[PDB]
Amino acid sequence: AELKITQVRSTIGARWKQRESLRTLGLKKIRQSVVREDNAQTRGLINTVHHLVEVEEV
Amino acid sequence: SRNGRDSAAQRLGVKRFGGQVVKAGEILVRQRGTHFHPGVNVGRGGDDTLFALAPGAVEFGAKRGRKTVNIVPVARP
RNA sequence: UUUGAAGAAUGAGCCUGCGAGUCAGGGACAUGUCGCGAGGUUAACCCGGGUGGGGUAGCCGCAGCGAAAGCGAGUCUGAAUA
RNA sequence: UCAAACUCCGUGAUAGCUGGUUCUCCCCGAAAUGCAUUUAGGUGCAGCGUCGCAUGUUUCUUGCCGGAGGUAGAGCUACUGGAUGGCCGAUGGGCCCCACAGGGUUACUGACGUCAGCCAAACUCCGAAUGCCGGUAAGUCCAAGAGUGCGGCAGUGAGACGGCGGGGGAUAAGCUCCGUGCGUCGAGAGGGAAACAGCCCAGAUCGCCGGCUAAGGCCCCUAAGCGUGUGCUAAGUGGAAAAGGAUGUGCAGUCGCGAAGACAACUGGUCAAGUGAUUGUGCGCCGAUAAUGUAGCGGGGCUCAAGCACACCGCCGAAGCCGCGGCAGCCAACGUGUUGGCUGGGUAGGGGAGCGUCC
RNA sequence: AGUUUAACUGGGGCGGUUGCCUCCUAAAAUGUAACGGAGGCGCCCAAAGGUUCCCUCAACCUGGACGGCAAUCAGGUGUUGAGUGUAAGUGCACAAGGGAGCUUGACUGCGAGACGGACAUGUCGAGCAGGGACGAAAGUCGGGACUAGUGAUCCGGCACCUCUGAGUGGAAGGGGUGUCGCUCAACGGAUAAAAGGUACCCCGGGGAUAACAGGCUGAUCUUCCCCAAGAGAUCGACGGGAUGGUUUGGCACCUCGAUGUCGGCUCGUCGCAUCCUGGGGCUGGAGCAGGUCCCAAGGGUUGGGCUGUUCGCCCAUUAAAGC
RNA sequence: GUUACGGCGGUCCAUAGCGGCAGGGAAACGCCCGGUCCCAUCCCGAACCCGGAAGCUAAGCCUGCCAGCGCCGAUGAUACUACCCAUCCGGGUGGAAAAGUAGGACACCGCCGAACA
Repeated sequence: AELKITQVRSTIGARWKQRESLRTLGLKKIRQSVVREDNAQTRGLINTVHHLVEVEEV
Repeated sequence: SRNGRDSAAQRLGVKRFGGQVVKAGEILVRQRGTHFHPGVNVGRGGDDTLFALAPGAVEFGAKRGRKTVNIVPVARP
């Protein structure tokens, strides 16, 4: 399975872990998207920053 | 008021945790009583400080109801 | 100047002039650059109408350890190659 | 001119104090903390910036694994304390006998306990979540412009408010003191909250009379909906407030009585369907209440909602993102300067490159 | 005559405090402030240190001359509730708690590795050598169950050394090793040596920082209200819920390169929680007159004695002498 | 290899302990006899030690059975909590107690040695 994650909210006002999880996912601005395989590490990453991104199943 | 006097913090507690590899002589816990008792390859100091007698990995176990600290001789490469 | 002042914290009526990290020292440390290189360099001074030439006294590198006597790629402690 | 005259000189006295310190652009970018201090508005060292060198992902995030706690919670014949529904029950004193020896009766005083119920920052037989230490696999990786060490140059060492956890105070303060890989401001423009350092959205390299959105909005002021569908509100509630008071109303749930004629009205007669008390609820009402002027929707105005609840459909809306063009820093590729990828808010401050003046 | 006369302080002054140790605050690693809450220390022990061996309390029950709740004796139950020199905490019944025998390791030279840390301090430590103690031996012993019982540097004293010795030999003096001398207690210790007044004051800063005024809150104040124990329409205790910034307060955001501090006079303006006049209601209102409660802010609301006064008391009035 | 057996050890040291009922002495384990020898009593051959085996399984010990007291103990649910929504109220994802209950439990394992084959 393949996940498309797009950033929809700003990093301003977020905690250190949330910014670092967003960076680890690999996106920097609003409306940028990445395609990352559906594994446990990806689930943890999206679970950290679910309030800042939108997830869609490719 | 009478109050206002206190002593310095003594920084007691556990220094190396389970799985950490240590050298001989390294301090494992800093305690007042014998909250942890020495196990294998572990000695006890004058202030009841636990330290390693041989290199290896820290292992926390219970012996006859007492929490003990032991050193496991990690395998040579 | 402040946590914070558009101001009810400070100063300034206006213009034109003037008004605040500089110099000395073979000073000290660091970093560029140039010369020479196990060597580098002269000070006072002397001789040149100059900015040039001479001038080895010194100074810094070239062996360290030890309070010191001292020993020396070792040396100090120590009864000890401990 | 006098709690020690005046003048010159020492002298450009000394002020941990106050004020001032003059051209530009590019890159990075704090702190208001800890310890000590004849110390508290100063300073030394450390923490945090920058530059150079060395080292390479050692930093960080996520998953898994190995660890120690004594908080929240809970519990207590598991301890220690306060307790109780406080029960009998000690212990003392009076009363009654009168001996004062011996004694008994309590509105007497009435120990601990305990059937059972309680409480606890300085209680714990228990006991998390997070956080912390280490291991491990990945992620990011033409970047975080990350860590670590050494050296040059620093500034900072009065913080503020907001959110959570606590202490002091009367859990009162726009009070004070701490903790927080909490945020923002400080040092941050833009949009929203009428205005509004600290709240919400979002981090400004420059240009454009292009587009899409965030928060917040769409009757007029004012850009975009007097939008659609189903309901509620009569209080201008919306558009500030409590204990408490109250035949408002919508929905739902009960029960009592009842065509053998129910309630009202006029135990028995007439009469003619509902008639009584609640239960939780969604909105409403009094409580409500100061002194320049409406003044507690930003204004006009709004229930023919432009109010509220629930679904649905659009659009407006920023310096955010995208489009097109210019510039710059870092790095990469190939070259003998082109292309490409990232980045370019900024005070104290660090580094780099330049304009103009005179000799 | 030259100087000194500390700091903290919810502004100052009196007072208290300043170093070390233990617990809570402290938010389950460490660390964490307050003039926050509780306590202790500036020693002691020649054995209460080292070693070897042995033992197990307190409490309760029963039975015993004095003897009793409680001394000493016996039996039973008793796993920790006793005790550990000394606070508290963490421990210790395997004992670190009780007893006995020998003894001085309450050593000398050292010390891999660490903890804690701005630095200076501080803390633990296996193991090696010498020479010992105890023990059959294995082994343990570099003081004490642990964490307080302490003071840097300088200067000087004492003992020892195969150090040095100002021409030489000595000596003096200096040096090393061990060690002694500080309520330097303001305990990182400005000097070996130090108290006060200033309203005669001066200078430079600071609203860090206060005084009067505001901005906020409300211990207190006042305006009410909630239930009704009662006395008997009117008062309403015991408790409970609200306004206001008209009282004293608390904070220090505002100003120390200036915001006049009380009363009085002159002149206002606003609120209504109404003193008179106006309108009502019930009367425990017969009428008069009041009580009491509603609505109502148009106008009005005196002059003097005493005191600087506001406040207050008094004197005459007035429809009334409002807050 | 077997026995109602004796020792020496274990286990996140009670699921094992305590209590009750019913049994045994082959060798062992004990109680037991005595103080002559080593040794001993803060007095006591009680204990320690030594020398023996007349008696006895009444005790210790171990065997079998009892949930009685203790002990161990789920799942679910809840308390609490990290993050995120939410103008308060509360909600979403994840973690997840203590207590209580169902229940478990009158131990299991290892190495030697006795007596028997």
